[PDB]
Amino acid sequence: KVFERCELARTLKRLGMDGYRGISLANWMCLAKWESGYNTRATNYNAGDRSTDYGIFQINSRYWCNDGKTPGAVNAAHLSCSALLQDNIADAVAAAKRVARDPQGIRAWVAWRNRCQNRDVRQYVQGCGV
Repeated sequence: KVFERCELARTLKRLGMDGYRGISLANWMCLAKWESGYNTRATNYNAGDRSTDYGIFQINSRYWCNDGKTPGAVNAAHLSCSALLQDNIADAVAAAKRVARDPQGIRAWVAWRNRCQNRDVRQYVQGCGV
């Protein structure tokens, strides 16, 4: 599923993402936008280390979800990576919260540093009623 901007903003608020571990809703929106374009079935294979990023938040198979084919893998979120390709984002949100629970926080996603950090991110949630 490809979410419309405001539709996603309201869904994330309802799922308790606004201000989670100090991360504003606008920051999660900025992340989803650059990671997947708000698409839940987006997948990205990293030929370099043989890992794959899954779903709306592009969660990596080496540490956060299990897909069986990633070398030297672990499963901190303890989820099947398949769960992160559903139209229902409940599981992807629970995984994203686990990632943010690590010391790096939102900085765990390099994309956030390149496209969101130290920028005006209000644009991602303006007009959405959140």
